[PDB]
Amino acid sequence: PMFIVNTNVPRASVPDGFLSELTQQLAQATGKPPQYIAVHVVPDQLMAFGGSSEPCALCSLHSIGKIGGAQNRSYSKLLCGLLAERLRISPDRVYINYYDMNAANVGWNNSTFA
Amino acid sequence: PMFIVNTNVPRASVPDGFLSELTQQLAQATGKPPQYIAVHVVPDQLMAFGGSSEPCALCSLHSIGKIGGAQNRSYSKLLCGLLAERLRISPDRVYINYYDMNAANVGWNNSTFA
Amino acid sequence: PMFIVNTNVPRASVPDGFLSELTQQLAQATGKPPQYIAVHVVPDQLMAFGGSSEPCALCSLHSIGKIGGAQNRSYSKLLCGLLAERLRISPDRVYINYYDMNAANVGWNNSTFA
Ligand SMILES: Cn1ccc2ccc(-c3cn(-c4ccc(O)c(F)c4)nn3)nc2c1=O
Ligand SMILES: Cn1ccc2ccc(-c3cn(-c4ccc(O)c(F)c4)nn3)nc2c1=O
Repeated sequence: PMFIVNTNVPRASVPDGFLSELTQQLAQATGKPPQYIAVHVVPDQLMAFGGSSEPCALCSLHSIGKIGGAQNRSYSKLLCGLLAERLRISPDRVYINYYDMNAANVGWNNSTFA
Repeated sequence: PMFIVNTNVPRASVPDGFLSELTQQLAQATGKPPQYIAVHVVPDQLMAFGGSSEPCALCSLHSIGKIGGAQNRSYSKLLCGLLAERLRISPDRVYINYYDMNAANVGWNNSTFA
Repeated sequence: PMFIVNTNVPRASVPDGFLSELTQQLAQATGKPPQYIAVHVVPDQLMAFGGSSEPCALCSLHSIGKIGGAQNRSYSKLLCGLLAERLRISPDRVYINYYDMNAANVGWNNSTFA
């Protein structure tokens, strides 16, 4: 899986260990080994949510499977929770796009997973 | 909705009011309250368009509904106009990926919209 | 088409002719005209792959057609090889998401490609 967060929160407010915690929590949440989890945190972004420049985040989670109605609610509770607690971002200022990728459409190690 | 602009135009050339202008214009274009519009502008990018490093933009608009053949042609005109006037980017150097997102694949406020 | 690379490799390790090389190689690989190929490289990113902060990349290729099982494996070999030779990133630490976009969902110069 691959989780990306873009945020206007400054780099110095991202706690040490944040990418490790995300790796670990997403491994548990998706059922995928942590070896397969990629994480990407982009701070200091020029962005707005509802025309306000208060802290916000735009995120995506791509996974081959493990995407759906109930699961995405669960990911959103987990991920909004972490962004609120570690980055101090209110949950109603977070968007997360979920993508169920077909294995044939995911390249890795000179090939694809199909 | 979620609107993102990646561009090689330097940060100093992005006007301070561009995010708010995009928010308002997108709110009218989509018929959605401004509070739910998120906008993200990423300047100083290392990019090329047609092999040229003249100013260009790679963009995306995510939305639950309000996406489709005719609406997207309308959006391209609105967004090329804004990018051309505010960022001085030629409209034939602008790409916009449109995404019609399922409500169950959009997380917000600890849940999804489904 | 549109090709993006996000990587933790430093800005200084990106060869000067890298954008041009990606443009030329993707034209050959997809058969699309080079005038319509956009490339985007984002270095110095805070990211982890498999819990590790060794060099990695998260990439995407959007195209109207020319996306499929066999082609994606060919693209992966081409692009992973380019990232290994030019950015010294191991292919086993690269993900590439492929997107077959509908022509009506790709905006360009005040319209779409539909
Ligand atoms: C009339 N009305 C009222 C409230 C509302 C509240 C929210 C939305 C809404 C939010 N998205 C959205 C945001 C980010 C994304 O990344 C994404 F894919 C989709 N699309 N629609 N729409 C409405 C709406 O249309
Ligand atoms: C023969 N011929 C002629 C003109 C042309 C003109 C344009 C394209 C074209 C553009 N995309 C594209 C760009 C950005 C995206 O973000 C995306 F999703 C898709 N894919 N194909 N193709 C052709 C083409 O194939």
